[PDB]
Amino acid sequence: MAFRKSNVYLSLVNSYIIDSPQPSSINYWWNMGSLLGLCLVIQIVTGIFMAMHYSSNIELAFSSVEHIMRDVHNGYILRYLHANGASFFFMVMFMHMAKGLYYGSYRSPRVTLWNVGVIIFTLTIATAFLGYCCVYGQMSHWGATVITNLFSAIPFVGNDIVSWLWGGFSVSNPTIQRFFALHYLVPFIIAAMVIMHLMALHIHGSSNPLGITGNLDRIPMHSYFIFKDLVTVFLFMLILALFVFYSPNTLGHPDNYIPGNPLVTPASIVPEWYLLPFYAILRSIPDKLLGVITMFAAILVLLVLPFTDRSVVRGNTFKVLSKFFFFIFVFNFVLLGQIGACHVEVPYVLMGQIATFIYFAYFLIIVPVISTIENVLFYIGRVNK
Amino acid sequence: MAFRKSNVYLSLVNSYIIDSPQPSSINYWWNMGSLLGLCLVIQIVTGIFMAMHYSSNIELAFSSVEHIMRDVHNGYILRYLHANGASFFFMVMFMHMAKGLYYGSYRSPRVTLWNVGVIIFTLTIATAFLGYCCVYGQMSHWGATVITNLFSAIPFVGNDIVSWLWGGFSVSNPTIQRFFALHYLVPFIIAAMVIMHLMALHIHGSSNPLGITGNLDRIPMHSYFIFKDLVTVFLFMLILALFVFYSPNTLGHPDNYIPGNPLVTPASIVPEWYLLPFYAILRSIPDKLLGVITMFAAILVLLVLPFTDRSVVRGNTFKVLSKFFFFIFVFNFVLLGQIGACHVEVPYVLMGQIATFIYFAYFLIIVPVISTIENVLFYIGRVNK
Amino acid sequence: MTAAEHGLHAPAYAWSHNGPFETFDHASIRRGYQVYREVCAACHSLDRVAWRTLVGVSHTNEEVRNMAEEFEYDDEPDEQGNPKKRPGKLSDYIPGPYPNEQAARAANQGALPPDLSLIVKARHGGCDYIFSLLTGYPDEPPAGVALPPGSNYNPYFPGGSIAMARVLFDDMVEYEDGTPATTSQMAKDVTTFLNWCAEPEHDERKRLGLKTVIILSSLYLLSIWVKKFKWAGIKTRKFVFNPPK
Amino acid sequence: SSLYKTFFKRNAVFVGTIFAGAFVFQTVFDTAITSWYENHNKGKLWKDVKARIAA
Amino acid sequence: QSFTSIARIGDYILKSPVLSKLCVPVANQFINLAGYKKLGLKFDDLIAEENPIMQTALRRLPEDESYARAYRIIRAHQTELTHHLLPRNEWIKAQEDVPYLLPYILEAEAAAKEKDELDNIEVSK
Amino acid sequence: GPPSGKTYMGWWGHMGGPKQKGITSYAVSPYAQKPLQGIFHNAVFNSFRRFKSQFLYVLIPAGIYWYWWKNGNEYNEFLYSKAGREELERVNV
Amino acid sequence: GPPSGKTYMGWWGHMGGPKQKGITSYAVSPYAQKPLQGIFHNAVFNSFRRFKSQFLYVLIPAGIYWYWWKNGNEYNEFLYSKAGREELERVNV
Ligand code: HEM
Ligand code: HEM
Ligand code: HEM
Ligand code: HEM
Ligand code: HEM
Ligand SMILES: COc1c(O)c(C)c(C/C=C(\C)CC/C=C(\C)CC/C=C(/C)CC/C=C(\C)CC/C=C(\C)CCC=C(C)C)c(O)c1OC
Ligand SMILES: COc1c(O)c(C)c(C/C=C(\C)CC/C=C(\C)CC/C=C(/C)CC/C=C(\C)CC/C=C(\C)CCC=C(C)C)c(O)c1OC
Ligand SMILES: C/C=C(C)/C=C/C=C/C(OC)[C@@H](C)[C@H](OC)[C@@H](C)CCc1oc2c(O)c(OC)cc(OC)c2c(=O)c1C
Ligand SMILES: C/C=C(C)/C=C/C=C/C(OC)[C@@H](C)[C@H](OC)[C@@H](C)CCc1oc2c(O)c(OC)cc(OC)c2c(=O)c1C
Repeated sequence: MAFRKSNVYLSLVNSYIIDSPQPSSINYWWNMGSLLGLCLVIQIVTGIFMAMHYSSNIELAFSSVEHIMRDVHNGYILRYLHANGASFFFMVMFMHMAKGLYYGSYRSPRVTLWNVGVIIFTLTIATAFLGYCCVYGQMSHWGATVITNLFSAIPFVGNDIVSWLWGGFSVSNPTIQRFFALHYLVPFIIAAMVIMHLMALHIHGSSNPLGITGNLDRIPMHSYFIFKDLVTVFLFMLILALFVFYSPNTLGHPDNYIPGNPLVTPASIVPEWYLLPFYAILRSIPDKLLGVITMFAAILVLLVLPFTDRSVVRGNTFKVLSKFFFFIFVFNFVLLGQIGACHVEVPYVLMGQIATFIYFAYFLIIVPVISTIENVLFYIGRVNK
Repeated sequence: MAFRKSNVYLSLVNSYIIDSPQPSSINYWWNMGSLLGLCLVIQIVTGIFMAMHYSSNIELAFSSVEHIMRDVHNGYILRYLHANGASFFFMVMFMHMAKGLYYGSYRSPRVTLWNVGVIIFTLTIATAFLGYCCVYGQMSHWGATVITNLFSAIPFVGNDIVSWLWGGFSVSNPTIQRFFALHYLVPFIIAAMVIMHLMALHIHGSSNPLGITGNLDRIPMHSYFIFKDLVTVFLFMLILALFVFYSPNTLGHPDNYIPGNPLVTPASIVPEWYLLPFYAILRSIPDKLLGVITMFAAILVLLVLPFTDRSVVRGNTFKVLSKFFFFIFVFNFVLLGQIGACHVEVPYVLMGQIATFIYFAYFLIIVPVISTIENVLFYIGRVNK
Repeated sequence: MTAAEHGLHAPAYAWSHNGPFETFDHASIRRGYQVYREVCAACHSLDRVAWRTLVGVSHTNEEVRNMAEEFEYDDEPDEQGNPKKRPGKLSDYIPGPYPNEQAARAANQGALPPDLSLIVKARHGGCDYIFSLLTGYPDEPPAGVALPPGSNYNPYFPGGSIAMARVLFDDMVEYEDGTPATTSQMAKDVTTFLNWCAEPEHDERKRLGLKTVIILSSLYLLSIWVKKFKWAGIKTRKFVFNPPK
Repeated sequence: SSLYKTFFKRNAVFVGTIFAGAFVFQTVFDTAITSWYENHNKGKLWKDVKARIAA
Repeated sequence: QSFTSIARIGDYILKSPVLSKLCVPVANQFINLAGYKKLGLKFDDLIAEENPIMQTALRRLPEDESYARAYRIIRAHQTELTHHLLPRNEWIKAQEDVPYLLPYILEAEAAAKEKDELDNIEVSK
Repeated sequence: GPPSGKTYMGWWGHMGGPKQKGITSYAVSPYAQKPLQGIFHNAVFNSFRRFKSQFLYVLIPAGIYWYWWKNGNEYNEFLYSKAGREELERVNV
Repeated sequence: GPPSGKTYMGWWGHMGGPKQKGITSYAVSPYAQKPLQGIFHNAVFNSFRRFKSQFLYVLIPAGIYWYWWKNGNEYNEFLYSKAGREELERVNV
């Protein structure tokens, strides 16, 4: 047989990237996964080269990043690629997830694929938080403070967890040095989880926009989707380039150009944009414990969709009510984020509490009810007895 | 079928660790590989927990390690495990390699297995050097200086490589910060190479002490070799424990408890013990370029053994001349190391040059000649015409 | 939130460095340094800017050397171990007015004048904000506003009450290049200078972006064409069904 | 097009020619862009400011 | 949701002429908006097949319907990838949009439900 | 080798689809086809179709949420102006 | 599935060995066997065998190298003592 098949290492490459049978009809929404692998590579490469110049001591961390910006040849390019790339990593992840939601990709037999995806998402959120703390600007210090304090809500042994996470009385040198060490580690665990993600993908193959079997018409990955991937790889790079060179600070927060100050929390504190919907959800609950429980539950409830989707067909392409409510969900999610960016003030507090309800009601109530109704509508529209 | 077989993740575990058919007769020399995986885990776990307390700035590095020794709860245990574990990692690697040499494990169809092994060995040597520099004691500074200077021997563009590796005029802050970043990275590349090593192992299975086929009598990995591995895992831990708690500095160098000084090279400078045979080989050549070429060649010549072993049977078990010369090789290697630990003085310089010759002559001359003779001896001792 | 608590939205001035193809105006940077030296430096440090970065940007190698040598920095101790000082060199960072935080608060009614190295990036509004703040002190506060003793009013500062008084007045500086040193001119200049302090890579960054965006644009348009070609057999493929007997 | 069939003659362009063309491109393109850029910003550059100072 | 259950609810609606006259027009309009007929599909072609009931059912389909489903599915993928719909004269008409796989599915669900019932029968003395 | 769980996808030659008979496909080399100056004239009144079907599913939820956002914002603005400080005292705590 | 290179090991049921016929094996449960106080009396004069065959292959190369080491060392010691400083001047450069 061909060497690409017979060799032990190359056959892996062949079965995943060259001869892998793809459904002929997958559209550009199926390009997001390769863009996520690319993102993971950009973050790791730029982070390692920056690590070469970075000091994690709480006295030196902010200045060591200014040193990367000012003194390291092309240092500002590395830092701006890393920071803007993290944002682009989330944009593309949301689209990858939204794609999965729309086309019923979470369904059997791809439940394991979906569950591993949810783990990667949690890990990616934790990784970006650890990195954000390493700058040690004002947003870094108070981000580290607020988020480590999430665990203080744990019954009896919560404040013990927090002081253990801090390595002392407050967010200090121990804290920032261990958060750098952890920020370096977790990207490699994400890489191992991506391999597990691709393993589960390989045994059943991709789904497609029709939601039905792809077995009757496959075309090889190589050529067709290699070069189709290339189209969105360049478009992705173009847009990332426009930010990195022309607008490098538009997606960040001006307060993180101020060194962290343990005695002063700025009035202008706002979470990173990709954390805003979740922040809003927590802020909507006027109780400490229940605030952090509900926020975590907003991530875990993604695990419930294979069971509450009662439909008998995969995906929303031929489903009028499901399409409509899907876009209610998406724009509700954007609202949650716009609420997160706002002050805790009259109209906003209520809107956030209602949007929070809509968020959970989608998975637990709307999808099971609507998919049942659509099941029955499909039936009585064709059966004549 | 059983779940351990049908599940996508568990079946990997099953085929490598549970149902994997082992030749019934492999002896305790085949326990070294699991001990190497264990070593890799000990180094990574203890390194990450120490990284949490370590500062890579050249002003702070030595004191930050003293801080781990003095102030971090159980910090001296982590540091002594890491340092002594690195040594134990080499002891076991040499035994794993020597096992391969003796039993013809490098032979067809396991050539790829052997070649990947040689890469891991190079990577492991580079990783330990990077770690040794991070202490920034006297041996750290001059080790970094001498070894980065290896590349200055490269025609025309050599001093350019060195100043690029240094990040300046000499071994300085840029150098130690990038060597820490690199020391953190390469263990994970070694982990990926170990997986590639186990992949090549899996398609042909282990060899055995008789050097013949194992296909007629296999027993499962699980139970038999899981619990047989456990025997040497505990013996390994016992001995490592005796060093870590009772004799933690016996395998290191007292000069590395002195902060690095760019103006003074101690008269007592000696390489780490596991680098001594290679050091001796370099020192035996009174030329700069040829010294570093010959030393690198002493590692690459391992790649030549599948071709210069002319024998028609795998392994040395039934080979009187090959057994004898194998032990000449081993004890010659120990001598090379004892020469490395000595002064560049009269008897020693010549002994080192002769031992160097014996080292290369083994692969290039002795093995091809002797294995040919043994081939013929086996024949004329039984054929009667 | 109330408009006073938010602060007045700073308007958009036509900065000559706004726009993808635009470098800083380096004459404005040169002038802005003078305004910093003669007005701002009395209260504001500039800790992250080293003398050498001025060379080839706003001043000559010679000019910067003279400027640095006007300041004393700690040197290495002599042969006997007693401390000693030293004129400044190009490797040194621009020194600040105060020795520590406590001395800076003492000289400013208890308030701390921030370092200005990053101030343009560390505020919403950027250049527009800094400029507007400096030129936006009214002679009297709006009616009803009771200002704390030692505070000043400025509508662009959040809450209106700022601990820095107006410091720019017409012709308090004699511009070395002849330019009329009006307050809005001086504001325009320091602000341009402070944008450079915060973003020294500005001119070069945009030049690299121009190349990067042209190459990537082309690669994008090219890959579309190559994809369509490689897919043409599949896209125009035709099926026929003849049901089997 | 017959401009292609004169140089490469119905065959694809080979890596060696591609690599060689890339080295040429890099230098030509950089000079073209720096020229346009410095010209577009005439007056504002340090080059231009130094022409009006002497001491 | 099982097809036995969809059939239960659907048939109840279809018989009672209160609901039957109220819902079926809604359902008819839902089916036209769905759009699958413009790709040349019948609804039963759309049922997710990666489970034992649907594999049993498809196995039991007569040859000629099987080859026809195969063509309709392949033709749907090709049209989808060209971002077109079929010529209108090629669309599936409502008379053709029959539940051809439904009887095989319902039969397999009943067989499966009985096995589950019999594997778990209690006994009383 | 080591065994294997049954899946719903195989590989070339045994993909796991149903037996195909009667379908005949035709295609033509990309090399023999018109260089890409075709689309347009034949295909631009064609597409811009698939979003006539879709735009309502996107636009109506978008509209609902944009209206709801604009309203709540303008209300907050009123509340914190002079005119609304009386209503602010009422709706606050 | 994805194809596969032919190797020299298969798996349980198709290991790739030759066809076996005529060989009959017997074994007895570990549970039914004497608790481990057996070895000794029956097996300690037994082992310590496999190193009667081997010790010469190890010992003779070891001997050669230990002798060679001891000799060179004692010579270096002589060279740097008073008695040997004359020989040192001779053999050095
Ligand atoms: C010289 C023209 C000059 C500049 C430029 C300047 C700017 C400036 C900014 C941008 C701030 C930060 C305001 C903010 O938080 O948004 C700031 C703050 C203070 N300054 Fe200043 N400053 C200039 C000059 C002077 C001079 C000469 C003095 C000392 C007499 C002075 C003082 C202060 C103080 C005090 C503050 C703190 C404001 C507060 O916290 O309320 N500045 N300045
Ligand atoms: C999935 C991968 C990663 C993500 C999502 C990520 C994300 C981030 C984020 C959000 C920041 C702060 C950006 C800012 O400056 O505002 C950051 C900082 C940093 N990261 Fe990462 N990171 C990743 C991997 C890595 C890796 C493997 C390293 C290697 C050491 C690394 C090293 C650093 C360093 C040195 C900083 C501080 C410099 C800076 O602020 O940009 N990162 N990271
Ligand atoms: C670093 C993160 C990730 C990487 C590199 C990655 C990569 C991939 C790749 C290459 C594909 C195939 C192509 C595609 O459909 O886009 C895929 C499919 C899929 N992924 Fe991910 N993924 C990531 C995160 C996630 C997350 C966060 C989820 C969901 C919570 C997820 C859910 C899925 C699903 C369900 C599919 C199958 C889609 C289908 O075929 O219909 N992935 N992923
Ligand atoms: C194959 C794996 C590794 C090997 C062989 C290795 C070896 C070494 C060696 C020889 C030293 C100097 C020991 C001494 O103090 O004398 C060292 C130091 C160090 N290593 Fe590693 N290392 C490995 C992995 C890691 C990893 C993944 C980390 C994670 C950051 C790490 C972090 C450190 C740190 C923080 C030091 C300085 C503390 C110390 O001196 O013990 N190492 N390593
Ligand atoms: C971190 C390093 C390594 C790991 C974790 C590792 C692990 C393993 C494992 C688990 C085995 C099977 C059990 C055994 O035979 O001991 C194996 C076999 C083998 N390894 Fe390694 N290995 C490492 C480095 C190397 C090196 C440095 C070489 C040679 C330069 C090498 C050569 C071989 C060969 C030839 C075999 C087959 C032996 C036979 O079956 O006769 N390995 N290794
Ligand atoms: C069936 O479905 C599929 C499908 O299977 C595939 C594969 C693709 C195509 C997409 C991909 C193959 C994505 C693949 C990518 C990954 C799995 C990446 C994993 C992540 C990593 C971070 C890689 C590891 C990297 C490193 C350790 C970095 C290396 C570091 C270096 C060189 C440091 C250098 C610096 C110095 C100083 C020495 C599809 O598109 C698809 O559907 C259409
Ligand atoms: C046919 O031959 C075989 C054979 O195949 C096998 C498998 C074995 C048995 C041996 C093995 C299975 C060895 C296996 C081990 C490995 C491949 C290990 C790879 C290396 C690693 C470093 C693992 C990855 C680890 C990490 C990333 C570390 C995790 C870090 C953590 C938890 C940090 C925690 C800390 C904080 C603060 C959160 C044999 O013995 C054998 O012959 C007899
Ligand atoms: C060693 C690792 C540790 C201890 C922690 C990892 C795990 C934690 C998380 O998920 C993995 C966590 C990031 C969480 O996930 C629920 C995110 C949605 C966080 C959302 C979040 O962000 C904020 C933020 O960014 C801020 O910045 C200025 C400030 C903030 O208050 C004002 C917040 C905040 O109030 C919340 C809820
Ligand atoms: C970014 C990574 C970089 C630049 C470098 C990695 C690659 C280099 C190596 O192999 C991978 C290298 C370690 C080499 O391998 C041939 C070893 C056998 C080194 C042997 C070695 O050690 C010494 C040592 O330890 C010392 O300490 C005090 C001092 C030394 O002089 C006195 C030496 C020395 O003279 C030699 C040859």
